[PDB]
Amino acid sequence: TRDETNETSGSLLSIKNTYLKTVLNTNETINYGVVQQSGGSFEMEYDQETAYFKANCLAHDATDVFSMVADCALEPRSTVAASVGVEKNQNTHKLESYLKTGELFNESVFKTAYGLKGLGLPLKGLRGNVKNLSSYTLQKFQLENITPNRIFVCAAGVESHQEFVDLVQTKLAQIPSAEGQKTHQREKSEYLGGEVRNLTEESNVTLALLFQSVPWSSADIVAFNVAAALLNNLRLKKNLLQKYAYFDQAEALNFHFTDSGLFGLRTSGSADRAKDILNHSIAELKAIASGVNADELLTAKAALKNSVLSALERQTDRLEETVKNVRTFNKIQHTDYVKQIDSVTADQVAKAVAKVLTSNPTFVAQGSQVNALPTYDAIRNLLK
Amino acid sequence: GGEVRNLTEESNVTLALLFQSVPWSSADIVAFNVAAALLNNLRLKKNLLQKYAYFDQAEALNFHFTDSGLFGLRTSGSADRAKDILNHSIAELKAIASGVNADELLTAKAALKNSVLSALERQTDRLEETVKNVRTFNKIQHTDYVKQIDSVTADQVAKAVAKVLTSNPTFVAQGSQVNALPTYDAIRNLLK
Amino acid sequence: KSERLQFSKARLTDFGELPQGEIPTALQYDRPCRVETLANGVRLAVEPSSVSPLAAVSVVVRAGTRQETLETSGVAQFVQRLVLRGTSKRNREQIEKELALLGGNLKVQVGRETTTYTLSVLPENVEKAVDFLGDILQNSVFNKQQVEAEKEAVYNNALSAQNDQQGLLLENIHFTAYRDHYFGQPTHGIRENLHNITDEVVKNFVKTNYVGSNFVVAAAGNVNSQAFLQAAEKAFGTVAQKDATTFVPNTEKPYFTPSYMTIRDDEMHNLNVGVFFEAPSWTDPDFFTINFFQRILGEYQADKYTGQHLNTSDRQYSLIHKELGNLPDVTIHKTHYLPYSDTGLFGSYFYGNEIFGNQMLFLSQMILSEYASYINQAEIYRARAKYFNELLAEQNSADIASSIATQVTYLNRRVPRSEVAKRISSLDSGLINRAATRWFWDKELAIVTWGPSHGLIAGSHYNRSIKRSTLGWYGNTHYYIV
Amino acid sequence: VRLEKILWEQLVNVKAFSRQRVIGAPSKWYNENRTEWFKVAQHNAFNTGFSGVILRALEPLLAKFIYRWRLDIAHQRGLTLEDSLLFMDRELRRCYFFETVARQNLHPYTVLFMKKRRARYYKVERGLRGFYVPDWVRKEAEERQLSETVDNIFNWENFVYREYMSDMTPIGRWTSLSKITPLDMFQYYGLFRNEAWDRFFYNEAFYESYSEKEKQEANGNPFGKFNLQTADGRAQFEKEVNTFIERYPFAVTKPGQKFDFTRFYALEDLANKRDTSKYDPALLESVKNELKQSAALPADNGANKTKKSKPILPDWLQPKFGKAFQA
Amino acid sequence: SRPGNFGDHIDFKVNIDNWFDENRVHNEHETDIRRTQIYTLNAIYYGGLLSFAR
Amino acid sequence: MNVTGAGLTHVKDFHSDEMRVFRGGLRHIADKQGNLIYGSVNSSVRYYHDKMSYERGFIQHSRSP
Amino acid sequence: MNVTGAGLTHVKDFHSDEMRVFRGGLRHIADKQGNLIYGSVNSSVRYYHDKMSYERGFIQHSRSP
Ligand SMILES: CCCCCCCCCCCCCCCCCC(=O)OC[C@H](COP(=O)([O-])OCC(O)COP(=O)([O-])OC[C@@H](COC(=O)CCCCCCCCCCCCCCCCC)OC(=O)CCCCCCCCCCCCCCCCC)OC(=O)CCCCCCCCCCCCCCCCC
Ligand SMILES: CCCCCCCCCCCCCCCCCC(=O)OC[C@H](COP(=O)([O-])OCC(O)COP(=O)([O-])OC[C@@H](COC(=O)CCCCCCCCCCCCCCCCC)OC(=O)CCCCCCCCCCCCCCCCC)OC(=O)CCCCCCCCCCCCCCCCC
Ligand SMILES: CCCCCCCCCCCCCCCCCC(=O)OC[C@H](COP(=O)([O-])OCC[N+](C)(C)C)OC(=O)CCCCCCCCCCCCCCCCC
Repeated sequence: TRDETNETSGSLLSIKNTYLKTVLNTNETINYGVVQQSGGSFEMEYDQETAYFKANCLAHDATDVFSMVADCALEPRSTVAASVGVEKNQNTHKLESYLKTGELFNESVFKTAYGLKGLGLPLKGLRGNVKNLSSYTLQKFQLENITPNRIFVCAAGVESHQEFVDLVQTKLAQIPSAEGQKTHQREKSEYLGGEVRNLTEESNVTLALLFQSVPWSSADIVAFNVAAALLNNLRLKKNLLQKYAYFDQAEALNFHFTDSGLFGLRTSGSADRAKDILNHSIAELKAIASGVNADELLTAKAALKNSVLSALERQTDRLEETVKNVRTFNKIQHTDYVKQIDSVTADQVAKAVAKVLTSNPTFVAQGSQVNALPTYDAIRNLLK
Repeated sequence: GGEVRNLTEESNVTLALLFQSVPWSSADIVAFNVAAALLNNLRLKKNLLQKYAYFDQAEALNFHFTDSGLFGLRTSGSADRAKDILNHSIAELKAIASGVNADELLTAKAALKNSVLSALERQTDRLEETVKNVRTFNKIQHTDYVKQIDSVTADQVAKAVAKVLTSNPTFVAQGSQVNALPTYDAIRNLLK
Repeated sequence: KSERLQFSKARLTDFGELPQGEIPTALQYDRPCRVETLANGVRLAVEPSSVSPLAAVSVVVRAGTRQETLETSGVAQFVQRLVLRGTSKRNREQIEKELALLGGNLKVQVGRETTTYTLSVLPENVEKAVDFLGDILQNSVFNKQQVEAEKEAVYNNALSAQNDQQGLLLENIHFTAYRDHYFGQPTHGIRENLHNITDEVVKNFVKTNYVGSNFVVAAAGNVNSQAFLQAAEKAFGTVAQKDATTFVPNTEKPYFTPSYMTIRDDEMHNLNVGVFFEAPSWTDPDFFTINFFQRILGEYQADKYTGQHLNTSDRQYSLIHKELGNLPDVTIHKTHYLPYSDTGLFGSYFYGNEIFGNQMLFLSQMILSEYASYINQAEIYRARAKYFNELLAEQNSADIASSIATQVTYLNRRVPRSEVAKRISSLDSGLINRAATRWFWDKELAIVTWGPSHGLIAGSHYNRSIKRSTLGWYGNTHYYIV
Repeated sequence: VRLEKILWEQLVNVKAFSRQRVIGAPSKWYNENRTEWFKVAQHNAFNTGFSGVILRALEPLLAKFIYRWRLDIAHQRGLTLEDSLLFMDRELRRCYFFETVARQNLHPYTVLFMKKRRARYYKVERGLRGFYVPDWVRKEAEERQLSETVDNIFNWENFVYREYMSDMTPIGRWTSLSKITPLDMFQYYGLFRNEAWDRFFYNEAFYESYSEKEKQEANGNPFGKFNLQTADGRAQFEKEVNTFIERYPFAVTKPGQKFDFTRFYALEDLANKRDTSKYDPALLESVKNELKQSAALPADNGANKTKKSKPILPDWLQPKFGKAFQA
Repeated sequence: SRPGNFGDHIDFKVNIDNWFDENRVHNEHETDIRRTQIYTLNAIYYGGLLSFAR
Repeated sequence: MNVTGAGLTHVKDFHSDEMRVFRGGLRHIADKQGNLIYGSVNSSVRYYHDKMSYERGFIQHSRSP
Repeated sequence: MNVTGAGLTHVKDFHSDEMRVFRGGLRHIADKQGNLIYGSVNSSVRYYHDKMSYERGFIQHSRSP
């Protein structure tokens, strides 16, 4: 979604809603039947900076499933697929607005953090541009973005690497090399600490406070993950939800990108006394900057290890994170996450969070009494 | 003195900046009306709508209440230049605090007299304002509105607007890029 | 290796599919698994996985809600929480610290026929977990004050059980299916009796039910078989052996009681319907066949499957998904197969707009009964492949350990992947028809409908329409209308 | 019962007779483009074999009674062959597939002009019969050659195949009409179709198709196997092209002029690897410019735009002018 | 097993008769035999009617 | 005004999926989409059973004959 | 979930005013309210004449015979 412009915003959502629709070699019906009768699964997902298609099946069906996956991922979108995607995107937007899902709020948070350009571009796409997601816009987006140097292919459960290399050669070798040709490239991201305050006559008020933390290339990503685990598993529940009855739900959000990041809190509680919720969230966030105790750090590290290793145990998730690690760093770093987690110390986490606090806050508020909240300068002073 | 900043993904951005005016009891109410007549007729059109094309529409709001009051501006223009819509608007209001020319004051008073007397000429509106005058001031004052408008002077309008500006601003913004606007403290400093 | 290429299609000698008897090569291999029995009767099973990064230990105790009475209903709920509260060796703070250090991934599932305690930790501390897990379940001390404190929590859990609509409907079908047996009572217990539980009741329950013969300890993941077995023996060698003189309530067969319950509530916007048949126990010959049927029905969602990705619902090989896609508002559908020692329930749970009530009411049976007369080979092979993939998809240590423990408890044996694949793959259209007519054709039903029942009040009684629903092409009159 | 493994299939579809079913990678139904199929079939029928010899002898009669007849009728109606061939009147009037494809893909004018051209004639023919289109309309009808109508036809058919006909999976079906008539009631669709029984699976390999040799041969010179490099070949090619132009008046040139063969040879040389400077630089520049323009898709300039409406409520639906101090 | 949002039973006496328990032949086992008996009775009735129709 | 309601009233408007074949692209509309039009006898014959009945907290038990 | 669409899909729903007599209180619904259901033959017999026809900027003139 980071690579989309206002003209083609939401193209990734349309592709996801119509990821099985291909026409060149196999039909939507046939490529659905292949997944159905193979007993496996086929899925697509997309982040601000990534789009991953994954299919798991039996060995004997490997060739057909791989051909289907390649056709779905790399084939240009068709007009019929464009129309179906437009319809499904309208339905998805209506559902998201009706349910008031947390993603709809994160979209506003990102827009505030980075503006309408770049990272701030909503994952679901601009609602006013849905009608413009025709085959022409999708094909232009793919041509300007999908290039052979930006494609990665992954397999797991393969007896011999050469066999899968030959299988991929038979399919993706045609794509002419884009090296030496004008590439779209990505403009460097800029962080802005704006604020948003939405009046909605809602019985409950939802606030979010995020700060520019660090990118993937930095060595503090493990520290921020440990801090988020400490907040969610131990501190947020004990000090915020259990003690106060007007806290409906608090959770720490932590996103890392190739060049930027966002770490912070999102807390929803009673509409009235929103000032108390805001002050308590600020105090809890500042507590880590104050320091972290040994027992708390050990508990957070244990929880983080449990979660990460549970993810890594399943083959599909392990393969996905292997691809992501390879595309971020040429080496594979998911085989030694335990070592990095152990290396983390309370002082490092405290210093990282304290440094992040000094940044320009990104403050988003929705609810009935968002107006009666401290000004942006007041929030900065409280964090200070 | 709260503020509201709603992201609506509208191609146009609507801003509103208001301050506490005087109630019905205070004699400055007429002056405030003149100030509104100084904006909705003469100034706000020339300074904002004529010179700048992205200003979809600007107007001056003036509400009076038995115990409080509200006075300020509501503007609407292109979202991509939301900041430009804000700053200039403030200046216009601030210009009133700076002073009023004699010709502009005379034009505004003439327009206000025309509007008020057009309302009064119709019997139904005259009766409605008679009821409201009796219920507010306990007497009938619409018979000498023209004299009150004449008595207004530029100095009174300037002083009233300057005093009003000192109050805590109330700021509302709905648009596609309201997330990038001067902070409330910056708004107050600019108003100062 | 069969040949040089792993992805070869030579063995697919039946129009792109394996023949009836053959199975995929991947399922021809089984991980090592050793099962042993101790003097106390505690059965220890280990299925090590060196490459895995985690170790899971699951303790299954055949004690469950089945062993409760009206005067002691809900004692299992107190037991599950109180076990963590304290122990003779360790205080509440000590056990809480120990649990936190090795991760909070402790899952306690209080079932009806048994209770499971699954703990997943790192490979280097798995033994420690056993030392903990054996102690917490063995030397727990149940104080009166702790029970008083936990009464409120148990009552709140019982009241909040309604949050999981599918779970509450499963409890309702259990209640309606077994009315002349305590097995029908809800797992969370009777609310008004929750405050009547005392420390002595819990102590008696744990003493008379947590016996050596009821304990099965399964381990999976990166676990050393010898070390784990030795440590588990040392930990669980002090469990008292089962005593025949003791009386275990509700030891007779919970005979199936056909019924139709209607929890009418016209302020829910949605309807939860469940239609179930009596199903084989864990030891019946037609066990894996009914699991194959479960795979055949599968599950459906409104945001996936035919509801989201197809030109028309007709273009697929799942018969039920066609119908579900044809219905815009029938949102959730899942086939539940719950087998127990004495009996079992196999059925379908729909959740969707009440305007399609009858459509959800008569659909599940119609498909199943239809398999008694004719099932297409496409569905047979779809279910075959799905079962193969699910067999190969058991990777998480906790899930595999729990499955091993349950299989040992209900069969005293670990059924390998290869054996299950050979069993299910041998199924044929004729065998499928015969099994379906044995279990589904013209059979009784247990039906529950929870939610707005304004449409369904007219046929809310067990009548001819419900009677003929379990038939095949005869009885689809009501489903198609609307 | 399974259609495959039936006794007939077991006895016949066996390796001995080479009739066995072969399973390959999955592929879409309707794997063959109709336009390409008809191109290859036409080439085989006309330019090869005894059928080709017979059909070549019938070129005069076919041209007179199948091309100039349609052209004469269309010109009488102020139309061209495009109006009757690009979109058949059947599709233009009542066809839901065409309607949906046009709505989802086509700009309104592409069919609006087609409808209005016929409206011109039928507003007069129905009012008074025997209408002969006057010369001025006939001129604009005659201006467009068949060389552009063929391009439009091929573009439309290829688009329809690649986008819609390539994304369809037919199924066994009962009567589409919900008519109580027993004759319509028990109509069975799916049997008696060659495609239904040719392949029982979507993985089956295709057993009947055109060889690559035939496909490549069908893309050669339609008039015949000549050698434009040698003078002897060029003479025969020019003779055949001249007689073709005589038979078809508005196919490639106006019925009174002559075809420019030097420009055609320049185009052939530029298109293929053969090259030389035997042509004037002006000719090469003109040919390149014409080729670029012919393959250029028109685009909108965004200029000369009309005014958009922003309607407001009338005065009588709005409050009066006066507005006095409320209190 | 009622929903949590349900409270205690209302004092209103909805049932005057307990036929739900009284109207029982305790044959939860062997239910299919009773179903066959009911089908046979229906068959006899339908056979008489069909004889008249014939 | 150019708005659907003309700027004076709100119109309870609906575009029935009847008389349509495809909801999007070449995809077909749901077979029973028309049933989503509540309160219409044309949608279903079951609407002819239009007795007044509303109840909460009511549980009914019926046993197999 | 307790949502109209179950929390994971959007439902194109509409409560037809057919079979309902009163908008609210004791006033009848407009007689031709049912016509606001576009694209349904039941709404009107004028939907049988539904051949494709779209035009912008088109003006035609007709004179009294
Ligand atoms: C004139 C003087 C005599 C009058 C006799 C009247 C009838 C007497 C008996 C019935 C009395 C009760 C009537 C209740 C009607 C309720 C339904 C209704 O009104 O709906 C509107 C109905 C249309 O329904 P629809 O849903 O729109 O379906 C048609 C669609 O347009 C779809 O169009 P499509 O193009 O898809 O289909 C084309 C065509 C294709 O049709 C065919 O090819 C089929 C052939 C025609 C039907 C044959 C029926 C044979 C009946 C034999 C009866 C023997 C005598 C004993 C009778 C007592 C009971 C046993 O379809 C039809 O025509 C089907 C419509 C059938 C109309 C007749 C319905 C009534 C008879 C039904 C059976 C008995 C019901 C008894 C109920 C009460 C209890 C006693 O319109 C009519 O009823 C039209 C009436 C025309 C009257 C003119 C005379 C014709 C009389 C009937 C046909 C006789 C044929 C010769 C028989 C020879 C035997 C040896
Ligand atoms: C021994 C047993 C006798 C039983 C008699 C039963 C009588 C009831 C009728 C049964 C069906 C009759 C045959 C129908 C053939 C239809 C062919 C067809 O589809 O058209 C292909 C053809 C076009 O082919 P194409 O270009 O490849 O296009 C293919 C489409 O894509 C394909 O398009 P599509 O896939 O959309 O197709 C749509 C439509 C097809 O399109 C149509 O709408 C067809 C319209 C046909 C109208 C004319 C019908 C005349 C039928 C006469 C048959 C001979 C009767 C001889 C009786 C002798 C005494 C017993 O499909 C249908 O409606 C076909 C349904 C038929 C199902 C039954 C098949 C035959 C079963 C026979 C064995 C039964 C055993 C007992 C079972 C009991 C229960 C277990 O259409 C035509 O031009 C029509 C041809 C009609 C030929 C009629 C027969 C000529 C030869 C007669 C020889 C002499 C006979 C003896 C004379 C007396 C001597 C003393
Ligand atoms: C004019 C001369 C003609 C030659 C003479 C031919 C006479 C024979 C006529 C045969 C056709 C009539 C049908 C009878 C059998 C149909 C069985 C059926 O439908 O089964 C499937 C149907 C399926 O319907 P179902 O779906 O309702 O059944 C489902 C029920 N559960 C779920 C419990 C399985 O029913 C059966 O399964 C019944 C199986 C029994 C099979 C009975 C066969 C009888 C033999 C018939 C004739 C044999 C040849 C000898 C004839 C003598 C000639 C010389």
